[PDB]
Amino acid sequence: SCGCFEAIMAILPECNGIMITTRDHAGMTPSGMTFSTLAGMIQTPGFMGIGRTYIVSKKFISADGGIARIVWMPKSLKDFLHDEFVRRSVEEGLGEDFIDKIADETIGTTVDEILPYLEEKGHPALTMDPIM
Ligand code: NI
Ligand code: NI
Repeated sequence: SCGCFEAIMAILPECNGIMITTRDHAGMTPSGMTFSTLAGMIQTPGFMGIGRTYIVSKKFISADGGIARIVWMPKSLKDFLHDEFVRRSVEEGLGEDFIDKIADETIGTTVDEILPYLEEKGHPALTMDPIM
C-alpha cells in the first residue's frame, strides 16, 4: 500500500470472496469503485494495494483461502497471469478451468450481475467459510 502497486484487492462480503482491479483498468468494479478511487484511500480494512505477482504466490491470502476467494478480475489481469494462475489453480486442486469460474467485466462490473454467474459456474468461494 505504498504507491507502486499495480493492483488493488477488495473484499466482497456478498460473494464471500475478493475482487481485484489494476492500475490500467478504468472500469467500475463490484465494490462500486475504480482503481483510481480505491488508490486514493490506500492500507485500510477491507482492501490493500498489491503487486500482481503476489496473486500467484503460495502465500497469497493463505489464511483466508488463497486463490479460491477470487471471484472477479479484469480480463487483462487474467491474461497477464494466465499461465501462472492456471498452474496455481491446479496445485490448489481447483482444476485448470478455475480461471473460467472467476468473473470479469466480460460478465459484469457489479455484484448483482456477477453472483448469477458465480452460481452457474459453481464458483468455490460461495460455499467456503464466511470470508469475515
Ligand atoms: Ni504498497
Ligand atoms: Ni507502492
